[PDB]
Amino acid sequence: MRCMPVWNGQTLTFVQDRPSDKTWTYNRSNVVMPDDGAPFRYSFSALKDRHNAVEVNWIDPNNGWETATELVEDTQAIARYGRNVTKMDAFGCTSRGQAHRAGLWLIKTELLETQTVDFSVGAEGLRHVPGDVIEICDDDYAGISTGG
Amino acid sequence: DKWALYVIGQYCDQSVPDGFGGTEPRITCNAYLTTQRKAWDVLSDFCSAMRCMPVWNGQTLTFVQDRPSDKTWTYNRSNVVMPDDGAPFRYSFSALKD
Amino acid sequence: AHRAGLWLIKTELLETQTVDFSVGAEGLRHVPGDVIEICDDDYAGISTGGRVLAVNSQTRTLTLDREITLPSSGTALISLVDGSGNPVSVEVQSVTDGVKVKVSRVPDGVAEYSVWELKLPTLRQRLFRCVSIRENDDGTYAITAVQH
Amino acid sequence: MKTFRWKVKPGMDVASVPSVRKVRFGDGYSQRAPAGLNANLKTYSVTLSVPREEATVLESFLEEHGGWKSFLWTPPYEWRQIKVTCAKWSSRVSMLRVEFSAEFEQVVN
Amino acid sequence: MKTFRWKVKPGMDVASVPSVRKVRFGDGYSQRAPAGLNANLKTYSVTLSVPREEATVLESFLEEHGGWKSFLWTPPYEWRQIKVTCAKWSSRVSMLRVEFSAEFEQVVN
Amino acid sequence: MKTFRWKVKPGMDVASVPSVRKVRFGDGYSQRAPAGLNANLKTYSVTLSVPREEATVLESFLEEHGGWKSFLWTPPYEWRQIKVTCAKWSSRVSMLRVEFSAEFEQVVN
Amino acid sequence: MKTFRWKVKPGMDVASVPSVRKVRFGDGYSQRAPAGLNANLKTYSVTLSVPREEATVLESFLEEHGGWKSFLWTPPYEWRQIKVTCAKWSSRVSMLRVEFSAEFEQVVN
Amino acid sequence: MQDIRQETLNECTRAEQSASVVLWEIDLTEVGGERYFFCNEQNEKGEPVTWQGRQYQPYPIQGSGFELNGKGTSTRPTLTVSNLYGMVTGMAEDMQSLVGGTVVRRKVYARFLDAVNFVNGNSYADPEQEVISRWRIEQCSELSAVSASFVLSTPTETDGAVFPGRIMLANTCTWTYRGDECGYSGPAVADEYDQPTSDITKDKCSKCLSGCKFRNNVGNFGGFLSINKLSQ
Ligand code: SF4
Repeated sequence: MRCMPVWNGQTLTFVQDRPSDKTWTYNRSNVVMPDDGAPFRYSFSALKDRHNAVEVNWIDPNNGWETATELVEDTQAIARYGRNVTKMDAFGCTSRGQAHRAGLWLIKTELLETQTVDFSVGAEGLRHVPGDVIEICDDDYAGISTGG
Repeated sequence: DKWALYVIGQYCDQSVPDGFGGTEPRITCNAYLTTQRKAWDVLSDFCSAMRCMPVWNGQTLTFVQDRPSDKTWTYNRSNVVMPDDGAPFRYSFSALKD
Repeated sequence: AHRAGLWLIKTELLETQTVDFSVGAEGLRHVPGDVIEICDDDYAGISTGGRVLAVNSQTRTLTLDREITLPSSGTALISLVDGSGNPVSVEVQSVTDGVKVKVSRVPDGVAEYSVWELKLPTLRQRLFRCVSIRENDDGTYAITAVQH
Repeated sequence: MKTFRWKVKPGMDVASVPSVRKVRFGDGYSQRAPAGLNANLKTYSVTLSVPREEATVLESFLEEHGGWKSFLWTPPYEWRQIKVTCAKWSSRVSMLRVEFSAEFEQVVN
Repeated sequence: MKTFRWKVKPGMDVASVPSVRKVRFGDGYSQRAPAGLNANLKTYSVTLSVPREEATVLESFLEEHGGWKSFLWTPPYEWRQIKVTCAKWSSRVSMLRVEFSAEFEQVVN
Repeated sequence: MKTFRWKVKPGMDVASVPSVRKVRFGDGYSQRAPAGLNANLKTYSVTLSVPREEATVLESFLEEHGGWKSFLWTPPYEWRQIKVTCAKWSSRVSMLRVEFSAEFEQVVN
Repeated sequence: MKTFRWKVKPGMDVASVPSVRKVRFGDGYSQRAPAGLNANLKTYSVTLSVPREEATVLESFLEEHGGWKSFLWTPPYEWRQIKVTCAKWSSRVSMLRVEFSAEFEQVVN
Repeated sequence: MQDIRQETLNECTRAEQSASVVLWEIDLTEVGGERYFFCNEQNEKGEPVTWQGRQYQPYPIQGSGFELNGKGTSTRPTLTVSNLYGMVTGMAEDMQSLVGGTVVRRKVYARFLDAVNFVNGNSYADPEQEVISRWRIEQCSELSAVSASFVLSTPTETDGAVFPGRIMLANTCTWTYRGDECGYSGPAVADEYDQPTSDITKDKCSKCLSGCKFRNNVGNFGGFLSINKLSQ
């Protein structure tokens, strides 16, 4: 299923990987300051770790209930940045449509979601559980300052 | 360094005793490289099988052949840095089991 | 096979000791493979090498530091740095006092305060061959060499 | 503003402490270089004495720079315009006068 | 209360050290920027002298805030109402009067 | 220029601290050796006083050395010609007087 | 030479502070031992005043020994021949006489 | 012995020398970006440093852990550039589009620099006396609002450099489009979405059999159209 499991600290819940409303907001005025002025540290997924093709595993009833792999490629991405292959096992999946869908989801995730940020924040931390959607404003990334 | 390589080639084209009483060229290839290996590891196996070591000058790539070479630099007490403890040169020996 | 085999064996039996001897700003003069001679004063106790104080071209003579005592039999050598910054070596004939040594010919433009070393004819020369040079971003270079 | 117009009353202490890339070899011998392209820049310990009602104008001028934005200054040492920066400028109030103890660090630009 | 009313001694120190974005590697070219907005905030080393009676009132006022809870104050430097906070307030007790050496740091919040 | 031609105060320090290659584990026996050929290389903490006009001449002279570039010197301590280098030369300017505090460190080079 | 013949006119300072291995157990109790065979060696903070002409002879002697090869001495605190070493002998020149701040460390050999 | 000139060799061994100056050059022409010249200093006049008539801008740039090794390069060198004003973020939309970019680092004593950098002038100025090294970017390690550090590596090692070079694909061509091995020279046929197109600027090969067929060139396909969708 497309979600992540979030232990609230009290209860277990599931947040889907959707465009969600209620997005929190942060800027230089909101997050801590180190001795060096680095409010946000950005790191990027390695070029070589953005697979653009997968061999996805599932059990095929029609073939005889044994492991069959469906292969999912992103043509335009392979046509420009070489061609990386990875292997997945869709969990309960049993019909090739399900496998192909999971395969395509993994590819698009690796290809698009590239950059992470560590921006240790103040006392407001306790309102945030994993899967919360935030927005980041950086003055040295946007030209002039537009938040406070 | 095509010049270095040319010397090396001339060397490994030398005639040497075969071992069954004939003569033979010193080193020759006859590989069939049938996997993706890392470029440097492959280059090192070439330059190991023929006695040399690959030197990335920084600018170019050459081969320094493992031979008695002239042009020997000299280092003594007055030349290398002297740390706080009076040990200009530290030696360390390979293990007998190695 | 037999030749490549014998080569690996003889290297492992004769080359045993490596020396790490971080040097100064002459460290952009070297690249791996370079052959060096480590004239350690620990292995001598007489310190037969140092820097040149003055060079007299006509009536070729070198004014050194320390003392030089010529071997009773055989002719010793003196190893200098040439005008081209190269390791050339020449002979020694007679010594006035214990500093003013007389050479066969003075190499062209032998810079004063350049490295000089006396090698006796009957003595193991003790060669190494460089493997790595590291920069310490203090204008010093850490050198490793293996027995030659 | 681009220039400093107040005068140092009692004189100032200048500390040079240039950068040298230095390597100590064996028997006393060594190696030096000026390290940076322009090593010695020097810092000045500028001391000023101002009336209590006026000190506002000098405070406003020093703060508008705010560490950055180096200004031209003519020290009573060499009598040449040099661009310097102000980082701390400690101030000392009394019932009549205010004393400024500031550090002026010369920059090539 | 939310305001500081007790008069201060001539002994009053003011250090500035505004926040800057300083970037340099080694002894080379250096880039300096105004960091945030409220660049300079200034620390006031102030000293007070009061009789033995209302020393208790002064201590209770400082203790009420107790590091946090910035209060309104008008320093004898700029004569402008600012929010400041007290860090330590080290106190000396003598035979007839008491002394207070305090650190005042102004906060935008 | 390769020499120093200025008048010194009566009060300068000359630290010696010769280089010694010494081995000792814990606090047991210790062996000691002379280490370098040039064992003691001395360090002079020289104080100079100069009129405000000639301060420029002396300041410029020390600047074209800037740590490196050893110059000959004849200290009154022994009246010998030895090669030395300057490190800091922190200077104080008064109304009519300028004071230099320098650490000359003699070198073989 | 082998013997120090110059006289200390004002005295020196003698600190013993010997090397002792010691283990702190539980309820106050402990355990102590002299660590080495020869723990205390009694550092002497020697001060010499010498006329300027005679300063160079003492320099030649001290610098020739140079942080190794101990010399015999009879300190005016116990009046006995002990072998001692010096490492520092910082100097202090004046118009007429020169001061020596030296550290003397007694050695068992 | 390093590829250096006689004057640099004589300078290396002098008791007192001139400044060691390092002049960087980041080229991204091969990766879709621009060429940049940097140095960590400004000349005696506080202007960009001139070398062989080239003006290396003053900018905070430095590198750590450079080495020559004759049996590998374990622990890659690390080059850092100040991200103040955000010109490093402005270099490219995505920071990993900058991987494969070339770095030429030039170490040269200050005595050999151009006569235009000195108020007095230089009698030893020689544009020949410098040491050069070439490195590939492998990864924008990290980027903050103050600094951004790349990992470097010699073109011999890098990461994309593997022997026997050519991976065998099914239904994916590896020749460069209109290149020597592709050997197609006809007019514009289609884009990478296979959509028919008689526009020369928007004609690019999908490198798949469908695209190859559009170009009408299926003889010279750089793939092996039968071999096995899966691997192993
Ligand atoms: S698929 Fe065909 S047209 Fe496209 S690049 Fe390869 S050979 Fe050329």
